[PDB]
Amino acid sequence: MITSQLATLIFDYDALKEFYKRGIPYLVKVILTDANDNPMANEQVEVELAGKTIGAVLTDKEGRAEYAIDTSSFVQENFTVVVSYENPHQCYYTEWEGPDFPTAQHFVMRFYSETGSFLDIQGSSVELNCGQVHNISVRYILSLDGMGEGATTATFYYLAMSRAKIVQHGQRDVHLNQSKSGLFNIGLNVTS
Amino acid sequence: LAGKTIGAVLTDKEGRAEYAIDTSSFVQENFTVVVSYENPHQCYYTEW
Amino acid sequence: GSYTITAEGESCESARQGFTVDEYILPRFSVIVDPPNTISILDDILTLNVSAIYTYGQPVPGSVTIKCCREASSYYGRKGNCFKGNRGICTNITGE
Amino acid sequence: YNYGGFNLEEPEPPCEDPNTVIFCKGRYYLPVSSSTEGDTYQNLRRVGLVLGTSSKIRKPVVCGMEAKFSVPRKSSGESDFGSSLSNGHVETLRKN
Amino acid sequence: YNYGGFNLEEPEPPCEDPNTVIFCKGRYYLPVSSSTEGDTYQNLRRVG
Amino acid sequence: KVQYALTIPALLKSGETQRACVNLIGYHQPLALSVVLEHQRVNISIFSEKVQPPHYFKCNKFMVPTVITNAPDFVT
Ligand SMILES: *[C@@H]1O[C@H](CO)[C@@H](O)[C@H](O)[C@H]1NC(C)=O
Ligand SMILES: *[C@@H]1O[C@H](CO)[C@@H](O)[C@H](O)[C@H]1NC(C)=O
Ligand SMILES: *[C@@H]1O[C@H](CO)[C@@H](O)[C@H](O)[C@H]1NC(C)=O
Ligand SMILES: *[C@@H]1O[C@H](CO)[C@@H](O)[C@H](O)[C@H]1NC(C)=O
Ligand SMILES: *[C@@H]1O[C@H](CO)[C@@H](O)[C@H](O)[C@H]1NC(C)=O
Ligand SMILES: *[C@@H]1O[C@H](CO)[C@@H](O)[C@H](O)[C@H]1NC(C)=O
Repeated sequence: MITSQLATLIFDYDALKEFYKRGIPYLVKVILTDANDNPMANEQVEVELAGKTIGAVLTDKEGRAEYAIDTSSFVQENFTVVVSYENPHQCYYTEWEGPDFPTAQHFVMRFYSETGSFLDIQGSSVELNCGQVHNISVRYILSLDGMGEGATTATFYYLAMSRAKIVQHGQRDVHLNQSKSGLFNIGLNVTS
Repeated sequence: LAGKTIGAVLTDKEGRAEYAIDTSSFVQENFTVVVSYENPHQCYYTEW
Repeated sequence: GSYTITAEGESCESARQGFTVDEYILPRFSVIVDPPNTISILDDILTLNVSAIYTYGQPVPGSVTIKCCREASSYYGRKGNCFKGNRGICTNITGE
Repeated sequence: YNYGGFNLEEPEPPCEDPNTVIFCKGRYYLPVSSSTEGDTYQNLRRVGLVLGTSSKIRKPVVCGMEAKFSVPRKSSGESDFGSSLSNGHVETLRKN
Repeated sequence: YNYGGFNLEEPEPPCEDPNTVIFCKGRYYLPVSSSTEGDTYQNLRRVG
Repeated sequence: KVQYALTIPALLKSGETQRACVNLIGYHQPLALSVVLEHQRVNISIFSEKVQPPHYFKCNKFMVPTVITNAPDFVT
C-alpha cells in the first residue's frame, strides 16, 4: 500500500470521557503517529475549543499529548472540541478532497447537578493485576450551598460491581483542607 | 428536442449539418433544442 | 474439513465445538517474506527481506527474482479518457 | 432495566411549563432544557443499579423539549467479540 | 427631556442576546424582558 | 432529616448469593430498619437490625430463592 497521509492524529477512546462537568477540567489526550504506526518526537498540536485556538500543546516524545481545557463557566450544550496538527512543513498529499491537515473532532455533552457538585473518575487504560491493591483516582468539585458551609469534611461512598454481585464496598472521608477542590485515592483491593 | 433523440443526422462534407425539426402541434413555450456529437470512438479528455 | 462436536445434557442445551482438520500436505519449499505493508511517497529505497526453507529446515540455493510494478490511473478511455498513463513502468531485479 | 420484556422503570417526572417567568438576580428568565444531557439517573441505568433514595437525582425536563430523537443508538460499546476469527492467510501444516 | 427640539437623553444601553443559557439554582434559563415595565428611569423622565 | 440509599442490582441471579447495601444517614434517634425482597409468597430478611448512631452504611449477603422462569419481584 502506497500511502499519502504521512501524519495521523487520533482520539484514544479510552480516556476522554464524553460528559463534561462544570469546574472540573476536561482532559483531551491525543495520539500522534506517522505512516506505519510509530511515535513522533516533539510536535505541536492545536486544540480549538469552538472556533479559537487556545492550546498549542507540545507532545511528550511518545505521541501522548495531554491538554486540560478549563471548563469553569461553560454553560453551553454541545462544545465540539477539535484537535489539528498544524505545521507548514509536513507532507499531506490528500486524495479524497478532505481537509489539508490532520484533524479530529469530538462532540461532548454536559453533566447536570442542581446544587452544583461533580464527581469524576480518572479511568484506567491498563489491565489490573491480581493480588495488588490499586489506587484509581477520583476528582471532585463541591460548590457552596451544597453539603453545607462551615463543615470541612465530606464522605464519599464507594461501590464495585463485578458480575452482578455488589462486592468490595467502602467509605472514604476527606478533610477539606483547601477550599473546594482536590483529589482523593480509593484503596481498591482488586482480588481474583 | 426535449429529452428524446429524434434526428440523428449526418454532416455534408464541410460541417454544415442541417436538420428540420417538425413544429406542427407544438403548444409548449420554451422548447430547448440540444445538439450533441455522440461517437464512442473519438477523444474528449475534458478538463473543467 | 471442519468436524463438529455436539453434546446434549440434562442441564446444558448444546455444547457445540469445532474442528479444523486439514490434509497433511508438506510442500517442499516455503518462502518467508515480510512486506512493509505501507510505504510513504517521499521514499527512495524499498527493502525486501526474503528467506526460503525446505520442510525440514534446510537452506535452498537458487535464484530469487522480484518484479514490482503497477498501473498509472486507468481513467476508462474512449468517450472517457482515450490515451492514459503507461503500461506501468515495470522494474525487475534478481539475486542469488 | 429492560430484562425479559419488563420495564422496571418508574414513570417520568411531571413536565414543567415553558412560559412561567422566573426571577433570579437580574433579567427575567424563562425555563428550558435540552433533550440530551447527563445526570445520575443516566450514570445509573447503564451500570444497572436501582436506587430508591428520596434525594433529587433525575434531571428536570420542560415541555416541548422532551427526549424525542426516536432511538438514539450509536455503535454503543466498542465490542471486540465476534466469530470467524480468521483471514485467508493459509499457513499450511508445515511440521511433523 | 425633549425641550425645544433637544433630546438631552443618554444613549440606550447595550442589548443582550436572547440565547445565552444561564444557570440559577435549578433548571436552565434563557433571558427575556417585557417591552413595557416600570423602573427608576420612567419614575423619573416624567417628573423631569 | 433522614436520607436513605438502597443499592441492589436490577437483575438478581437465581440460586446464587448476592449483596445489598443500605446507606441510612441524617437521623438522630435510634431507628428500626427492614429490607425485604417481596417474593410471590415468602418474605426475605435482608436486614432486620436496630439502627444505632447515624452513618449506617451497611451491606449484607442474601440468598435468592431458585426460580425456573424470569420473574418481576419487589423490594420494600
Ligand atoms: C450542537 O449544536 C449546534 C448548533 O448549531 C449544531 O450545529 C451541532 O451539530 C450540535 N452538536 C454538536 C456535537 O456540536
Ligand atoms: C496509591 O497511591 C496512594 C497515594 O498516596 C498511596 O497511598 C497508595 O499506597 C497507592 N497504592 C498502591 C501503590 O497500591
Ligand atoms: C484484599 O482482600 C483479601 C480478601 O479479604 C485480603 O486477604 C487482602 O489482604 C486484601 N488486600 C490488602 C492489600 O489488604
Ligand atoms: C525482468 O523481466 C522482464 C520480463 O519481460 C524482462 O524483460 C527484463 O529484462 C527483466 N529484468 C532484467 C534486469 O533483465
Ligand atoms: C410479608 O410480606 C407481606 C406482603 O406479601 C407484607 O405484609 C409484609 O412485608 C410481610 N408481612 C409479614 C407478617 O411478615
Ligand atoms: C447483617 O447485618 C447484621 C446487623 O445487625 C449483622 O448482625 C450480621 O452479621 C450481618 N450479616 C448477616 C449475614 O446477617
